[PDB]
Amino acid sequence: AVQAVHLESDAFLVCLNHALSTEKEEVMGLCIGELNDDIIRIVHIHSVIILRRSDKRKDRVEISPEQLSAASTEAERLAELTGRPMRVVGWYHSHPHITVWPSHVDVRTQAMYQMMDQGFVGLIFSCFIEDKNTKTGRVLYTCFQSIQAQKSSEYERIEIPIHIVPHITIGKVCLESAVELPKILCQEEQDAYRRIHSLTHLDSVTKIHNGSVFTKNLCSQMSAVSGPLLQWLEDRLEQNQQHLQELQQEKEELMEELSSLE
Amino acid sequence: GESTLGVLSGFVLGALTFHHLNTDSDTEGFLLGEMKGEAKNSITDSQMDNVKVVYTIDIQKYIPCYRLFSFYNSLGEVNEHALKKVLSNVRKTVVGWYKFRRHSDQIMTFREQLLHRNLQTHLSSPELVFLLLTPSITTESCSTHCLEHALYKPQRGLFHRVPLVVTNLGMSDQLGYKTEPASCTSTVFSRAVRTHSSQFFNEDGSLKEVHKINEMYAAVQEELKSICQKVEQSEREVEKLLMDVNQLKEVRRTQQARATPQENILLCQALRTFFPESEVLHSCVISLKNRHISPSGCNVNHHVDVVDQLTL
Amino acid sequence: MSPEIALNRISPMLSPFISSVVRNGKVGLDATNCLRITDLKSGCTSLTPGPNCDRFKLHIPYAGETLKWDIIFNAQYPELPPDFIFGEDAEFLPDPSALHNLASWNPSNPECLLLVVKELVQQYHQFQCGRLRESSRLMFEYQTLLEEPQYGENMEIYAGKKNNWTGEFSARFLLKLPVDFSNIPTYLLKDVNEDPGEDVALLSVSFEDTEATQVYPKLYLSPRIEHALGGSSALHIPAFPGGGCLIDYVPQVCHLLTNKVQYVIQGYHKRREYIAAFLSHFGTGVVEYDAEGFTKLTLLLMWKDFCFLVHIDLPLFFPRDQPTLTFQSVYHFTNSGQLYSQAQKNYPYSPRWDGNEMAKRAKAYFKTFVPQFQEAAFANGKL
Ligand SMILES: [Zn+2]
Repeated sequence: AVQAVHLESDAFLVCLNHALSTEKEEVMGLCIGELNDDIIRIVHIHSVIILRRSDKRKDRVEISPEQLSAASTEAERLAELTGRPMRVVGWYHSHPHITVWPSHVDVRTQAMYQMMDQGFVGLIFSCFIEDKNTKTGRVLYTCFQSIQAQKSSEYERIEIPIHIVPHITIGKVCLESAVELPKILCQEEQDAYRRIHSLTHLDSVTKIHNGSVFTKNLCSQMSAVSGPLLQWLEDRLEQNQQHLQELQQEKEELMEELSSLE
Repeated sequence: GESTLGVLSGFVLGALTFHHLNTDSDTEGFLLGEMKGEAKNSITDSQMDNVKVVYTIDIQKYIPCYRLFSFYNSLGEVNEHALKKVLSNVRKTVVGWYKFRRHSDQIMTFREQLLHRNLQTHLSSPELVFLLLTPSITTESCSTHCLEHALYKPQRGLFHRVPLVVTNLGMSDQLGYKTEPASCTSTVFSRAVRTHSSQFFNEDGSLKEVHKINEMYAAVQEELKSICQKVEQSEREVEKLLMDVNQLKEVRRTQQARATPQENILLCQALRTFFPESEVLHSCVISLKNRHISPSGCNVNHHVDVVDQLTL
Repeated sequence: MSPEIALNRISPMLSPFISSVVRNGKVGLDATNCLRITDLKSGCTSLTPGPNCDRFKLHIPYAGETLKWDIIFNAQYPELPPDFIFGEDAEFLPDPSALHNLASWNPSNPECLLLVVKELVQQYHQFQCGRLRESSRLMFEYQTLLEEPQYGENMEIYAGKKNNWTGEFSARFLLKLPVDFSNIPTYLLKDVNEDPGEDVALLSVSFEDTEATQVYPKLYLSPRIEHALGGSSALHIPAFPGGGCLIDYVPQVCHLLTNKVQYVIQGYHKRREYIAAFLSHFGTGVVEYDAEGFTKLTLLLMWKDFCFLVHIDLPLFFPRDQPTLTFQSVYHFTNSGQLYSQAQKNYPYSPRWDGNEMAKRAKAYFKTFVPQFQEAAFANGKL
């Protein structure tokens, strides 16, 4: 069983931006990385894949072996592109307006995944917690595994130490993962519309209403997700230009300091 | 009776959290956006209220200050260059500033209060806000972390907390899609809907609005791909230049680093000061064989302290 | 975390500041002396190895109460000045003009943090007065004592928040008394690594009403002073008479404490003169002596190749009462198995003598009485 988890901030950012995308439902994804031994068994998570949940509902969070096949294919692709030994090592989901701790169903699912390999670890992000009494906001995250109880079945939780490795700059893999969220939302809306059109024998004014609903939904998606994401990327480009200028100034200053000194 | 809601985007909070997690220390920066005054469009209520006003503060971008005390001293005095510096960080409108303090109570510090007041003075914006984040680790096991954030604003000289909300897709997307046909046995209704269907329902099925919006979304998605490429290239340049600067800093500190008795002094000074002239010869050395004294020269010059009475 | 555990966890570049602060003990006059560091956290990426901690919470004892102040450094920028949080006491207005050691922050002096915190407490005192003034009546005392610098400037003050019912104020004055405790003797503690601290006497006065009625005085003493004067439960104090007259009450306690301290240190110095003279004379054969209080001495002498011991016991009232000599044989014990011994208390003595005269008369008494004692020990004692 795993003894520690290191998460690249590069991927923690993708997880956090995925968690804050929506409060109306719980969202999920998978974590790719490597197993390592040092000083102790550790899991280094490098990148994540965002996933679409079909069944939805409260507390009913599972990933299909189809999603596992897609994720393992992406893992092999990234392992060959990056030369890293990347396998699917974990999973994460969001608990909005809900305590960060796992439910007995979360733990049973973690155990069902450990049946694949006891080296599998779970993550949970507790998002926007509202408390007008304190008038403060809060956001938490935790890592966990499961153990068979002393008594029949009834698995129990166990905590895993998790740290964030300071990845000073953005990897391209995380940008290519973050831009998949708008694509997945648009694809979800499109699949809903396509399944709506299956009963072709339907009222025309009703089809206009459903088209208007589809347009309003994608307008909301662009106003709340794609638009702010694009604004963030432009702001980051401006920040990087200013930072490049400052670092060039500092490089010239240190070059002068070492040339004139000794 | 006035409220002052604070507003963010999920991505902005994510970016601040990321900038912090990359910094192995406290960090800080400025919050840029726009402030809009709206009159609370009362719900329920009566014509016997004092209708509240909401100063909604929309945070759009942040500018991180890469070193502490970049724009203030030990006493929170701002100094003039600070103004120039925040202008060099070419900007549109300032609205607040943020700070990350790892493991600290959610209450603004001595320096933070003085600094917020001085910034409100120097920027001529007496409606600034202070975003204080404290990340912390729970249970000692480092299995669970907690990021607690709050907004502060001055009112009665004292600073009070301000509500903060993060905009997300969940805010009333309200998917509808009516199923089950609204079928009518109306000849006139069917005739009219059918006549005017061609006007935007398109030919060979489909609907024109669906395709217009899909094309717009695909255009925005390709825009995102292009901006992703350009941001990736900027990140590569930043990585290279930062590694160069850090190597030169290592060389600088290394070059600067490499470029640069157990006797009773107090007893001897006290003994010499208590017997000036007379016998004087009294010292702390004696012959091991017979009980005759050996002289010692001592320091005789050290600065004495606590010279006190021998007997009252 | 105890200080001996905390000083191993702090970032090395910051350890000296907190080390100086702790080792100095207290900040102002404190009274309770319960100085401690409690909450101490990394304030850096969790993966930064070895000693790393730089944030902490400090319990400063002040005017019989305890201030809970959070202090913040950054390990990766040790040169930088600290930041402060004054717990739930939000109303605190520290004037940054009086913080010279903070304005001119210099890690060049390890005492810097201490000099900062000390000055901060001086402002906090003034801040309490600002709240205290809003209660009225009691300033009549504060002002009266402020016009006496030797008391006023060695002072601390506190006032409690308004009572939810009646709106009364509790208040406390604390004074460092200007008496010469410098010659008070030492005494060894069980732990030894314990420090008695600065030998001082503090006067605490508490008021429950917004007027000069029902006033509680208390006298706190440094452990050295308590041990020298024979314990706090063995001393009485003039009770507070009534009305407002701290300027006439404090001098009485000062005069009385100086009287008692002079009496006891006179006894101590006379005993030290006795032991010093007796060492100067017969140190060649010293066995043991009370180096902490000079109440006992034990010497070994020889008469015509026969050894004997003399124990000198000095009473509290040494300059008046005669010191008890006790001659003991080293070969004979009595029938009861106890050491054969004879005490002399009625012998040639004058309380007016000095150490040297007493040593001379003691050697004479030895030469005159040792044969009698030895004959008696041979006659009565058994080997
Ligand atoms: Zn769950």
